[PDB]
Amino acid sequence: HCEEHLDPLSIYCEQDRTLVCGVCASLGSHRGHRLLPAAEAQARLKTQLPQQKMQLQEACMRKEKTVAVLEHQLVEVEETVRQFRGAVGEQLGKMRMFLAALESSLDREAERVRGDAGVALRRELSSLNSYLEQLRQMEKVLEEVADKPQTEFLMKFCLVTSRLQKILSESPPPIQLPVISDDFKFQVWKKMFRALMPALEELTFDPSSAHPSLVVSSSGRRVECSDQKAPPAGEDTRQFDKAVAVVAQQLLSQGEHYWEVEVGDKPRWALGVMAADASRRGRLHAVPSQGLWLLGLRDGKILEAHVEAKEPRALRTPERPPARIGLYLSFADGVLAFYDASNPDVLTPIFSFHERLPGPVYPIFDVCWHDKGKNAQPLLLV
Amino acid sequence: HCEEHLDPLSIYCEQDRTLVCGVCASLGSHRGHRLLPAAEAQARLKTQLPQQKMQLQEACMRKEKTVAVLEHQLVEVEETVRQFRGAVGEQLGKMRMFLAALESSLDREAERVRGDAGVALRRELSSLNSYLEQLRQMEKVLEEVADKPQTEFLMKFCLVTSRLQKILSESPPPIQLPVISDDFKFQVWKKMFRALMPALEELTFDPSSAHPSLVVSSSGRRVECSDQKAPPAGEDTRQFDKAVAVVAQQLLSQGEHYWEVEVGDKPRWALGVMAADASRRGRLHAVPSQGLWLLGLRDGKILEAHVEAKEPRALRTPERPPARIGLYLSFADGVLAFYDASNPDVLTPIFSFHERLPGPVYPIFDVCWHDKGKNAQPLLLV
Ligand SMILES: [Zn+2]
Ligand SMILES: [Zn+2]
Ligand SMILES: [Zn+2]
Ligand SMILES: [Zn+2]
Repeated sequence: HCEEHLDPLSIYCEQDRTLVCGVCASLGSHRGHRLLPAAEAQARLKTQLPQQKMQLQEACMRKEKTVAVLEHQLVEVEETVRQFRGAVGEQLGKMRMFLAALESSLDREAERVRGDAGVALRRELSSLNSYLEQLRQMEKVLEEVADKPQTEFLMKFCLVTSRLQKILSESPPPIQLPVISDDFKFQVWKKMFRALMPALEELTFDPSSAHPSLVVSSSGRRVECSDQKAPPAGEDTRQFDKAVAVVAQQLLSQGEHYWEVEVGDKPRWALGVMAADASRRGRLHAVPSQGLWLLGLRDGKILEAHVEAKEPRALRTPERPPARIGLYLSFADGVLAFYDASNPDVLTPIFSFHERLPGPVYPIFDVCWHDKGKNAQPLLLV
Repeated sequence: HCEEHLDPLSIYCEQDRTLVCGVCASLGSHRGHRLLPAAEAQARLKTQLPQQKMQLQEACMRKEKTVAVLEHQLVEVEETVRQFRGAVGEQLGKMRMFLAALESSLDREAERVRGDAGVALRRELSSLNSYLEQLRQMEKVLEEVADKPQTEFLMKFCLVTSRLQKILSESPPPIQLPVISDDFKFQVWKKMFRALMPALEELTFDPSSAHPSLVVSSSGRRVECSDQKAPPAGEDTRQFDKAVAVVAQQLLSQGEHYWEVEVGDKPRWALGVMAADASRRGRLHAVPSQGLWLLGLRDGKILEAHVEAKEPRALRTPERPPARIGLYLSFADGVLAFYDASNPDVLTPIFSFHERLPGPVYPIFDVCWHDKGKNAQPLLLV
């Protein structure tokens, strides 16, 4: 069955992977090569089948896992796509809607003022029309009196003479016009930069860490400072001895939150933002690298900002002392907002940390000591 | 006909303003009073009518003119109402639509990105599906290989094994995922302060007052400096002798307008406001009382704004040399806007005078002399 040597090729030449016969395995192209039988050949096929099966199935598992991961990250990618589509719509919604609603409100206010003015002026026109009607009727009666029967025409003059003089003595009585201008666009856009702020939030205090220097009352809504007496401190798990302070109960140190408060002008102090990575005792110069950022104020006009560095920083004096501060917190890009809005309709920023040190802070604040009662400004909500 | 003296009442008692008769004027209530003949009384009526006619008609004129003036201011009130509603709509449209156009552009960008990601991963998954189909088809030879004649089943293994190994080995390696974040506040405010721009303006030069030292070309939009020579040419109203400068022909001192310009790197210069109602001769002795305010910079970094007074005012020293400036003009309150936009999507303000000086200005600006060729930088528009 060799077709040239007539032996059924029944020997494997593992040196040459060749099916061979007597002469084919003895000489020719396989003069000194290896010879294997066909029963051992089938046996070795049966022996090497399982590992090749396992290789096939493991490659299939690899590619199946790859496809599954590709489609899973596809659904996650489109989940992010749709979610940010909806979030973008949300942002537009808030801002655009607020602006449009306020504009419609101003439109109805102007319409109401115009309607009131129109009603008043229509009443005035009705009064003057009644005056004119009286004039016309009395003058036609005057024409009659002039050209009516002789004797009584000679008589009747004095009534109308006196009435004319008296109604001339009846003197008719002898304004609020706020029209727009071109600066309104610009100042309204300034007010929109103010209006970037969102709505109110959940507001409750927590007087737990109150060192006996300040005072909190009104169901934990009103907080101010005074000097009742001078008792030493008292400590709890996270309280302090010399660094008087007070916290708020809400603690959601991720995502974004916001609200506004007022402080005003206070004689002298230093305060800032606090994280657990540093010391908490005394009025020492704390290193903001360990989560204690400082900023001191005197004269309601002079601010020195203890830098993320060695010594304090100077701040250029503003054109007006500050009045009110709004706070906004988020942690995706070190989002920290603490800005002054002297009136709640205007806004210019102050500063921010452009470096990204997360340093999870704790909501807790305090102002420096009274020093004979010069440091008593309050705070509330809403 | 007296009913008490039986005399037809024919005497007026002007002493008692009483129409009486003969006996009534002789005795009774007018025993020694004044007497009028009553024929002359009818004559007095006919004679004295016209002046009282004029008085009553003047009262009617007062009423009519008062009503006319009130109604004229009424029509002006409703004209203002409708017109400022329309103007409010004009602003609303401009700003809101502009911003919406940008967000829609971002929407198309997001849709295209989603499509591109889908296309790439669809191509890869289709290739992998073809791979898996090939794997299954090649594995299907299982039945024949297991139960077919001995010899060829012993033989045919090698090249199919090698092809399987190659197609398993050729795995292509691959995240570019720009989803929104919380820095949206800062970057979106940058781009919204960019989108604040109203439309462009008509900008063309006028080389009539060009002192022959520098050169302007590119259809009167590009301007630069060189020194062929410096001869003082024939001079006109707004030409110069040593303080080289050149003006523009356009003068539209009404409405509101805006445009963009570039500055680049220049050694030292000065700028402010100049009007044609004052001098233009020599080294520009500018009178800030007449709307010619000066403000000087040197070293490319230091600017001081000279008021018409003893101490000029300081500007906090900036962090960066200027790149590009945008200008905006309006005439309701001396509205002057000059802000730095290094790239057209970023913007930083400088300052402004809140006072209202109409002061019809002349459009012209200029830099100091070449001074060793350091001041030979060109300028164009956007
Ligand atoms: Zn043979
Ligand atoms: Zn061989
Ligand atoms: Zn009588
Ligand atoms: Zn009398």
